[PDB]
Amino acid sequence: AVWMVLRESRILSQKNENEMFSMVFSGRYIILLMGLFSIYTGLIYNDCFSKSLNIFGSSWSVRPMFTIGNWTEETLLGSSVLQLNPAIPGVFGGPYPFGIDPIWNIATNKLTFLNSFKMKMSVILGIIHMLFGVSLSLFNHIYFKKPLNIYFGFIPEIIFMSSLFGYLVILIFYKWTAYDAHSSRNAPSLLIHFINMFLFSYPESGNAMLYSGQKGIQCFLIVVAMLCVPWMLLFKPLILRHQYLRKKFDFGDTMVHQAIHTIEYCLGCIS
Amino acid sequence: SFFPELYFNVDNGYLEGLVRGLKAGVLSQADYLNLVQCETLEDLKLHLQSTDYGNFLANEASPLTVSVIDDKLKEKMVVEFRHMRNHAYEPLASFLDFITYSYMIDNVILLITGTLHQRSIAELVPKCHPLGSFEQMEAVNIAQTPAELYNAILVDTPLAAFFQDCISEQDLDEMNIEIIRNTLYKAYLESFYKFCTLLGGTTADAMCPILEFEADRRAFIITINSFGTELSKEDRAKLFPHCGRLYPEGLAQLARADDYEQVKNVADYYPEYKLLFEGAGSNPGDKTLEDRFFEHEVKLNKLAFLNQFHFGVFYAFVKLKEQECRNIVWIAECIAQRHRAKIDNYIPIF
Amino acid sequence: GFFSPGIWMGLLTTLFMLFIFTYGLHMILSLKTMDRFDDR
Amino acid sequence: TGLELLYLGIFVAFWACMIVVGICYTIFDLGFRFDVAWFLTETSPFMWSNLGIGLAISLSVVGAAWGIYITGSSIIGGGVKAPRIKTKNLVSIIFCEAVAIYGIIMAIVISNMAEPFSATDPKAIGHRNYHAGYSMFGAGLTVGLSNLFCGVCVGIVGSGAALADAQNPSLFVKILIVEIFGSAIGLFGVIVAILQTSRVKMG
Amino acid sequence: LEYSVVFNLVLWIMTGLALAVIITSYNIWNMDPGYDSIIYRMT
Amino acid sequence: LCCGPKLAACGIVLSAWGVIMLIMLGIFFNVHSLIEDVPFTEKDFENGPQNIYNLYEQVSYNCFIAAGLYLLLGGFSFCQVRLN
Amino acid sequence: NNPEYSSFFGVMGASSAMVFSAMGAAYGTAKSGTGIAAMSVMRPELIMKSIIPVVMAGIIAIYGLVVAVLIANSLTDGITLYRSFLQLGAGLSVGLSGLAAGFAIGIVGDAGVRGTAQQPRLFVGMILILIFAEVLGLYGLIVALILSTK
Amino acid sequence: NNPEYSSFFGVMGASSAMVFSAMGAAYGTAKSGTGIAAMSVMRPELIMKSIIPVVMAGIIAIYGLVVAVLIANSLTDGITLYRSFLQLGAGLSVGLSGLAAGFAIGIVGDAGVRGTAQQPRLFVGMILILIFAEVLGLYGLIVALILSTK
Amino acid sequence: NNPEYSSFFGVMGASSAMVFSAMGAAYGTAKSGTGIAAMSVMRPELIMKSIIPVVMAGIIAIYGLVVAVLIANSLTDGITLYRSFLQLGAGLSVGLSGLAAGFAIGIVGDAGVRGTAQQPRLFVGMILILIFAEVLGLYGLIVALILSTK
Amino acid sequence: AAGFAIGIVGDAGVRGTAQQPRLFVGMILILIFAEVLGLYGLIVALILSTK
Amino acid sequence: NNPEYSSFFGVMGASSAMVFSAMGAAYGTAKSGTGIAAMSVMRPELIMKSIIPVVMAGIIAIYGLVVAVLIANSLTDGITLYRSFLQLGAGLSVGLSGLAAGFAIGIVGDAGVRGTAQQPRLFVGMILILIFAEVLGLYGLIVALILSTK
Amino acid sequence: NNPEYSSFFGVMGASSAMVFSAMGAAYGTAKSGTGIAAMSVMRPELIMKSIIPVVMAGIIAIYGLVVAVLIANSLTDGITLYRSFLQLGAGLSVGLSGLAAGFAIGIVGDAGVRGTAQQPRLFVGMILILIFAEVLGLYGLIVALILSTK
Amino acid sequence: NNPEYSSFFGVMGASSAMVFSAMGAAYGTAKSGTGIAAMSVMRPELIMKSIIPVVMAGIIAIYGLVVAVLIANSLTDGITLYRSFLQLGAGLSVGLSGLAAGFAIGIVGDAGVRGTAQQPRLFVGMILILIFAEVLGLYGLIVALILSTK
Repeated sequence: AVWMVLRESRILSQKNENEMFSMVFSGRYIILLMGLFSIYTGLIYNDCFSKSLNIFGSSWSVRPMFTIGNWTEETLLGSSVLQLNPAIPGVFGGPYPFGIDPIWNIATNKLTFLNSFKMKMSVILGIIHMLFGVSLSLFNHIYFKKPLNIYFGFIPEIIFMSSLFGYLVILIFYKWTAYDAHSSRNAPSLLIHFINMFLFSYPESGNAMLYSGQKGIQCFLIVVAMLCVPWMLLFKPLILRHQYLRKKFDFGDTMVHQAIHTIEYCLGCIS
Repeated sequence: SFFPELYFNVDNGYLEGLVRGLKAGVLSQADYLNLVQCETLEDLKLHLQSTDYGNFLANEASPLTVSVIDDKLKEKMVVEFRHMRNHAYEPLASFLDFITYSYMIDNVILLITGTLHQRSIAELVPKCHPLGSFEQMEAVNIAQTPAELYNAILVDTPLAAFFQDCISEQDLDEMNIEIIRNTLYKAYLESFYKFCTLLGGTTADAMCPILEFEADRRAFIITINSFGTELSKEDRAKLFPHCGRLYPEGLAQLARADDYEQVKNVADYYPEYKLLFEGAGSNPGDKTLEDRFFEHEVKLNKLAFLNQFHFGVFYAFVKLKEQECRNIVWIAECIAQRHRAKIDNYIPIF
Repeated sequence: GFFSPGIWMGLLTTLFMLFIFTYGLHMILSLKTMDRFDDR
Repeated sequence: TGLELLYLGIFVAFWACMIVVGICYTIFDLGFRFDVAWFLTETSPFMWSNLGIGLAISLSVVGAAWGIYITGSSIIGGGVKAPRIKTKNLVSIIFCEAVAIYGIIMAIVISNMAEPFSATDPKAIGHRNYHAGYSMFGAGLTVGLSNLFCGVCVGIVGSGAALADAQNPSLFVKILIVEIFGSAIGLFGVIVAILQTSRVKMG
Repeated sequence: LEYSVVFNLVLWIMTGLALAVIITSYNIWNMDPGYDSIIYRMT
Repeated sequence: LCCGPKLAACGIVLSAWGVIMLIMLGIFFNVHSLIEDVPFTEKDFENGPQNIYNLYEQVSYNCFIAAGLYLLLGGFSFCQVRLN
Repeated sequence: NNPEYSSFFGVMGASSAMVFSAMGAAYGTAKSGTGIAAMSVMRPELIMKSIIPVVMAGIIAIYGLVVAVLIANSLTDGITLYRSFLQLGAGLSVGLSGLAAGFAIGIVGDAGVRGTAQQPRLFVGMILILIFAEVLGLYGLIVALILSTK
Repeated sequence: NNPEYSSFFGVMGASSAMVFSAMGAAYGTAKSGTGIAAMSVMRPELIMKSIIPVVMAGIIAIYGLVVAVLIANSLTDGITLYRSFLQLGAGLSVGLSGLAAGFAIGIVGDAGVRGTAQQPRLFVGMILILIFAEVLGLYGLIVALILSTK
Repeated sequence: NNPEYSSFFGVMGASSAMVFSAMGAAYGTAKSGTGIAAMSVMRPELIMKSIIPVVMAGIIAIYGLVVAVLIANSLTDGITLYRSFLQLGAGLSVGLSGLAAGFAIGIVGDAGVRGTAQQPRLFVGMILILIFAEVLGLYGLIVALILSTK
Repeated sequence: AAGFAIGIVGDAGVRGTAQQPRLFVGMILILIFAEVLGLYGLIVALILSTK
Repeated sequence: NNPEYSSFFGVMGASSAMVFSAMGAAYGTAKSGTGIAAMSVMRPELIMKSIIPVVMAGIIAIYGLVVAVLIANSLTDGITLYRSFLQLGAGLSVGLSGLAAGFAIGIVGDAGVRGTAQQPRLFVGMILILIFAEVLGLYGLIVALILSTK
Repeated sequence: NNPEYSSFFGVMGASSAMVFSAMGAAYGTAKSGTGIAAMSVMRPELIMKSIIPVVMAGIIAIYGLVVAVLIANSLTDGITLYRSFLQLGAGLSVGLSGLAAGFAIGIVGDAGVRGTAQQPRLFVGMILILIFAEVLGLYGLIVALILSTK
Repeated sequence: NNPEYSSFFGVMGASSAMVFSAMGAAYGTAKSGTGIAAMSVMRPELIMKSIIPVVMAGIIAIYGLVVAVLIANSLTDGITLYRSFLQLGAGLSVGLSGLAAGFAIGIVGDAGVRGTAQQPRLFVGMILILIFAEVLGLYGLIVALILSTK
C-alpha cells in the first residue's frame, strides 16, 4: 500500500489497462489500514510466519519449579512422552502483558488453547457489532419520526438480541474470572448451559452451574425474549388499524410486511 | 474416455473403413488443377475419368451441359450415402437420419406452398432432393388439401416432432414460408445437437463443434441479411439456435443490431469468427463472407477424420462430398460461360 | 455361522460363471437387424 | 443405458451391503466373525490354482479375439477400395495370435505343476502347497489380464494402421512400430507370471 | 443347526426371484407403445 | 542481459525481503542460543548446553550466507532495471 | 475321504464348456446370418460361399461339445476334488475361449460378407482372419484336454 | 448317510431346462413373427414358408420339455446329492444352450425372412443357417442326456 | 422330524406361479391392446378378430392360476421338504415359462394386428404364430404339473 | 401386473376411442380382461390366506 | 512362527503392479496409436516425433515390471505377514499410480498429436506435459520401492 | 502386546495417499492437456502459459508423495494400532482431498485455457481459481501432517 | 475398558470432515470457474467481482478443515467410544453438509455470473442466494462443534 501511495502521482498520470492493479490501487487506502490493523492483531496473536515474538516477558511457567513440583528426572521417560504443564501448581501463572504468551507457539496442544480463544472471541466481537448495528437504527427511526418503529420495534428487538446473545457473552467472561483450574474437573460448559437455557433444561446433576440462581435467570431471559416477539410481530399493524378507524391502510399487507421483518430478524439473529 | 475404441467396431467397424476409403477418393488439389486446365466440358469429362469420378456421363445426350453434370454428381454421392445408410444399425442409423432430416425439411417445405397454392403432389415430388424419399403414402394423394398433408406429416413423416413449433395449420397459412422453414430447422438443430451430446463420447467432441459453428454462422448471416427486409427483431431472435457459442451472450446483441458493423462487433469477441469477418474482404473482385464460412466448415469436416471411433466422420463425409460437387459444378459452369479468371473460387477439400 | 467352506467355495465358482455368462449374454442382447435392404 | 443402469444398481447395492455388514460387525464388537484367513485357508488351493490356469488361457484368448474383430472389420472395410491392404496389414492379426500364444505357454507351464495333496486339516498341512497355490492363481491372473489388455491395444492400433495404409502405402512400415510396443506389454506380464511360479512346489 | 444352508438358500432364491420381478416389472412399466399411429395426432 | 525489467524488479523486492528476514533470523538464533527450536540436534543427546549453542551459531551463519546471495542478486537485478 | 461338494465343481465345468461355446457360436451365427441376408439380395450367387463364417461358428460349438462330453464321461461320485478342479478349469478354459472366438467369427464375418460382395478380392483375407479365430478356439480345446490328465 | 436338502438342485434343473428353453423359443418366436408380419404383407405368398423360424423355435422348446420331464421323473427324496448335481447340470446345459440357439433362430429368422421377400433365392441360405442354430441347440441336449443318466 | 422353514419354499411356489404368469399375460394384453387401438381407427371392421391375442394371454395367466391353486391346496405344516422343493420348482416352471409366453404373445399380437390391418391375408398366419406362444406356455404347465405331483 | 395392464390399455383405448368411436366396446373388453387378470391374484390370496 | 496364508497378499501385490501398469500403458498406447495413424494420413513427416507418447506408455509398463519382479523374487512361503502387506502396498501403489499416469499419457498424447498436426509448434509443449505424467508414474515407483524394501 | 495385521491399515494409507493424488493429478493433467492441444493451434503464443494447470496438478501429486513416504518411513510391524489408524487417516485425508483438488484443476484448466485464448484478460482470473484449487489440496496435506505426528 | 476400533471411527470422522468438504468446494470451484471463463469473453471487466462464488466455495473447505483439526487433536488411544461416535458424527455432519452446500454455491454461481454478464443488477441477488448456500455449510459446522464438545 505504501508503494502505491508513494507512486500515486505516477500511477494516476499514466495508462493502467490492467483492471486488477486498478482495483487494488483504488482501494489502496483501504489496504493501508488493512495492513496496519493486521499488524496490531498479528502482534497479539504473536504469530509471524508461525514464529512468536519473545520479549523475555514470558513467565507463564517456571520450568525450574516444574522440576521442584515432584518431577525428578522426568526427561528420562520424556524420551517417549511430552507431559502437560499443570495449572495451579503453586508456581505457575500470571498473564502475558500483551497477546498470547509466546510459550503456546511451541506447544502440541495449541490446537485447543488457541482455537478456544478464537472461537469465543469471534462470538464476542460479532455480537457486539450486531448490537451496534441495531443501535444505529434508533437514530434513523427518530430522524424520520416513526414512533412505532421504536415503541414496537427497536425496544423489543434490542431486548431480544441482548437477552439471548449478550447474556452469552457475559457468561464467557464470567467463567474466565469465576473458575480456575481448581474446578477444571466438572467445570461448567458454556455451550451446554446456553443450549439448556433456551430449552428450559435444568438437570438435577451432570452439569455444574455457573452461579446460584442461574436457573431463574435462564428461564426469565428466554421468556422475555419470547414476549418481545408480539411487540415486533403484531403491535404495529394492530395500532395502525385502530388509527384508521379512529381517524376516519392495507391491514392485511401490513401484517405480511411486519411478520416477514419479525421472522427474518429473529431467525437471522441466530444465524 | 473409454467409451469408444471398444464396442464401436462391432457393428460400425465395416462402415468406418468404407467411409474413410470413400474419403480417400475426394478430389485433391492436384486433381482440381487438372480439372481447371480444361476450358472444355468434354475435356473436363476426360480429366474426371482420372479419378473415382468418371464414366457417369456415358450414354447421356451427345451435347454435354452443366445441368447434367450437376445432377450426376449428386446422384453418385446419394447412392454411396444410401448404401452406407442402408447397411447400418440403429446406433448409427438414427444419427444418419438427422443428416437426411436436413434435406427432408427442405422437401416438405416444397410439399407445402405447392399444396397451399393448389399444386399436385405428383408435380412436386420430382423436384424433391434425394434422401427425402418419402416412400410413405398419405403425404401422397393429399388431394391438394393442406389438412391432409398436415396430418400425413404428423403421422408418417419422421419430422413430425419438429413441427410441434408450427402447428394447427393456422401457422402454415399465416406464417411466411421462410419463417416456417427456419423455425423447423431450428428445431432440427436443437434436437440433433442434443442427440450428439447424448452420445457423449468422441462423437460429441468431434461432432458438436461443427453443429455449434453452423448455429453461430446462421445467427450471423441471418442478422445481416435481415437488415433490409421486413422482420421484427424479436421474430428474428426466435430463429437463433441456442446450440452455439453466441447463446450465453452474443445473440442478444445480434438481435438488437441494425447494422453490419454491429454484427462484426459481436464477432470481435470471438476470434474464431473475427478472423472470418476480417478475411471476408468483400471487395469488388474478392472473396465474401459466405465464402470464408464455407472454408471454415470444410476445415472442421476434415478434422473429423482425425478420430477413428465416432459418428462425426459420416456427417463430415456428406458435407465434404456436397462441397466437392459445388466445386466441380463451379468449374463446369465457369467453362460453359468461359469465366476463366474466376475459376479459382473452389473450396479445397484436401 | 452364516457360510460353510462348501457353500462359500460354491459361491465363488458360481460368480465366475455368472460373470462370463453376463458378458456373453450382454453381447448377444446387443444385436440388431437391418431396417431395410439396400436395393433389388 | 438400461443395462448399464442395472449393472450399476447391482454394483452399488453389492458394496453398500458389505459396508453396512462390515461396520456392524465392528460396531457390535463381534469376535472376528469375518475371518479372511478362514476364507483363504478353507478354500482349497486346487480351486485357486485351476482358476488362475483357466484365466490365463481364457483371458488371453479374449484379448486376442477382441483385437481380431477390431482390426478385422477395419481391414475388410477399407479393402473395398484398397485391396492391397491384405498384403501387409494382416500382421496385426498375427500380433493378436502371438498375444493369445503368450497365455497358452504360461498356462501350460503352470498346469504342469498341479499335483494331488491327499490333505485334510490345513493346520500345519500344505504350508508350501498354499503358497504355491496362491502363486499359481496370481501368475495366471497376471498373464491373463496382461494379455487381455495387450490384445485390445494391438487391435486398436492395427485398425489405425489399416486406415492409414488404405490411403497411403508409405505409412504402414513406420506405424507398425506401435503395435510392437503393444506386444511387449503382454510379454512383460509373461515375465512376471514366470517369476511368480519360478519357485513353487506341490507335495 | 444348518443355518448356513437355510440362510444361503433363502437369500439367493429370493434374490433371484426378486430381481426377475424387478426387471420384468421394469420392462412392462417402460413398455414402448410406439408413440405413433394415433399418438402424433393426439399430441 | 535485459531479461525484462518486470522480472528484475520482482527479484529486487524478493531479495530485499530475503536479506531482511534472513538477517533477523540469524540474530534471533544468536540471541536465544529459542522458539523455532529446530537446530538439528543429535539423537545421542547429552547434557551439554554448549552443543545447541554451537548449532545455533552455525544456523545463523547460514542465514547470513543466504542473505549475501540476495545482496549479490539485488545488485545484479538493480543494474538491469537501470539499463532497461 | 472325499471332500463333499467335490462333484459340484466338476459338473459345472461340463456345463460351462457347452453353454459358453454355444453362446459364442450363436453370437457369430446371428451376426453372419444378418450380414448374409443383407448381402445376398444384390449378389445371390455369393450365398453359398457366405455360409463359411457360420460353419466356422459351428466349430466353436463343437470345441465345447468335445470338452463338455469329456468331462461328463469323467464324472463319478467319489471325486477326490483335485480331479474336479482340473475338470472345472478345462470347462472354463474352453468356455470363455470359445465364447471370445465366436465373437471374433461373428464380427469379422459380418464385415467380411459385405466386403467380399463389394470387392471379391477380399474373400481370401476374410477367410484368413476368421481362420485365426478358429485356431483361437482350438487353443482353448487343447488346454482343456491337457488338464484332463494332470 | 445321504445329505439333506439334496433334491433341491435336481428340482431346479427340471424347471430351469423348461424355463430357459421357453425363453429361447419365445425370443426366436417373437422376432420371427415380427419379420413375418413385416414381410408377408407385401408378399403373402411366402407366409407359409416364413413360419419355419417359428416352428424351429418350438424345437428348442421341446428340447427343454423332454429334458425337464426326464429330470423330474428321475427325482426322489433320498437322493445321494451326486445325482442332483448331475440333474442340475443336465438341466442348465440344455436350457442355456437352447437359450443361445433361440437368439440365433430369432435374429436369423427376422433377417432371413424379410430378406427372402427381397430376394427369393435366399430361402435356401436362410434354412441352412437356421439348421445350424438347431444343431447348436441339439449339442446342449446331447450333453444333458449324457449327464442326466450318468 | 420336519425341517423348520421348509414350508417357505412351497408357499413361494404358489405365489410365483401366479405372479410371474400374471406379468406375462399383462405384457401380452397391454402390448396387443395398443396395436388394436391403432388398427381400429384405420379400420374397425377387424375389432372383433384382433381380440384373439388378448384372450390367449389370459389363458397363460390361467395356466399359472391352476398351478398356484394346486400348490396352495398341497401345503401343510408337517411338510416333508422334498415336496416343498417340488412345489417351488413347479411354481417357477409355470410362472417363468408363462412369462416368456406372455412376451411371445404380446409381440406377435401387436405386429400381427398392425400388419393384418394392411393385409387381411395375414390373419391366418397370425393365428398360427399365436398358437406357438400358447404351446410354449402349455409346456411350462406340463412340467409344473409333473413336478408338483411327483 | 394388472395395474400395468389397465394403464397401458386405458391410454391407447381412450385415445383411440376419440379417433374411432367403434373402439369403445373393444376397449371395455380389453379392460375387462385386465381386471379378470387382477382378480386371479385375489382368488389365490383368499384360498391361500385361509389354508 | 510364520503364519499361513501370509504370502497371499504379497502375491496380489506382484500381480496388481503388473496388471494395473499394463492397463495404463495399454490405454495410453492405443490412444497414441490412434492419433498417430490419424495424423499420418494428413502428413507423414511428423510420425517420428509423434512416437514418444507410445514410449511414455511403455515406461508405465516398466514401472509395474520393476516392482512386480522385485516382489515376485521376494515372495516365499514363510513370510512374516508384515512383509506381505508391504508387498501388497507396493504393488498397488505403483500399479494404480502408473495406471493414472498412463491414462494421462493416452489423453495428452492423442490430443497432442491432433494439435501438432494443425500446429507443429505444439511439439515441445505436449512433450513437457507428458513429462509430468511420467513423473506421476515414477512417484508411484518411488513409494512402492520404499515400501517393498521396508 | 500388539494385535496382528495392525500394519494393514497403515500400509493402505501410504498407498492410498499416492494413488489418489496420482489419480487427481492425472485427471487434471489429461483435461488440461486436451485444452492445451486444442487451444494452442489458434493461439500458439499461449502454449507456455496454458501449461500452468499441468504444474498445479503435479503439486497435488507431490502432496501425496510426501505423506505416503512419511507414512512408509513411520510404518513398522510392532504398531500400536492406534498409530496405524492415524496413518490411514492421514493417507486418505491428503489423497482424497487432493483428488478433489485435481478434479477442480482439471475442469478449471480445460475451460480456462480456451476462455483465455478468446479473452487474454482472463489469464489472471484463471490463475487465482487455480491458486484456490492448490489451497484445497494443501488443506488435506495440513490435516494429514497433524494426524501423522499425533 | 476401551473398545478396540473405537479409534477407527474417530479418525474416519476427521478424514471425512476434510474429504467431503474439499469435494464440495472443488465442485463449486469447478463450476464457478467454468462460468467465469465463458463470461469473460464478452464482459472481462466483471471478472474480478465474479470470484466470489469461488472464495465462498473455499470457506466450505475450511469449515471441514476446522472440524478435522478439532477431532485430530482430540484423538487418543484410550478413547471411550462414545466420544468416537460423537467425533464421527461431527465429521460426517460438517463434511456432507458442506458437500451439499458446494453444489448450491457452484450451481448458483455459474447461473449468477452468466446472468450478471447481461444484467449487472443481478449481483445483489446472486449474493443473496449464495449466502443461503453458505449458511447450509455453517449449519453443518454448528452441529459438528456441538457434538465434538458433548
